[PDB]
Amino acid sequence: TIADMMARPAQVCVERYNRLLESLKAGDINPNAETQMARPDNGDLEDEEKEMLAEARARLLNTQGKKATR
RNA sequence: GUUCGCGAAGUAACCCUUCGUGGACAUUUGGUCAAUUUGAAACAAUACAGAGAUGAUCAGCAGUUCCCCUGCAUAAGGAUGAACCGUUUUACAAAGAGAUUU
Ligand SMILES: [Mg+2]
Ligand SMILES: [Mg+2]
Repeated sequence: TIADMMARPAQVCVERYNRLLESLKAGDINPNAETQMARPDNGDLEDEEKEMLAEARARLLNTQGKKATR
């Protein structure tokens, strides 16, 4: 409700509230992973990520049906 | 062929026959169409695939069409019945700038 009143995402609101009132281990599941910052990648790529971008370009390419391709 | 006569001949006698002869009755069917190849139904078999919006598998309702089929149909089916998916240029003008000619 508060984040709706401020037109800001709620995770930003919670962390900034913690910063106002102030003045993770390994092997845990992070529930807040979608709201958190991304991880940039190692220089070459992983193999599964090469496969992912290949099939992603292949699925973003096609704009036809079965009848039209035939 | 029937019927009403009108004459001759046979027996006649008023009938019954052969024969000629005038009238009456009855009066135009059928084809749009000829009997095996050359004037027009079509499917089915061998071969290939194995159904639209899909990443995959499907329910469908429509629409437009000089395509229709099954159906008693103005119902409903036929893969949502199917074809639909391509090719794409001019009602062409205004202001400014740079070179050629007068
Ligand atoms: Mg249809
Ligand atoms: Mg139908």
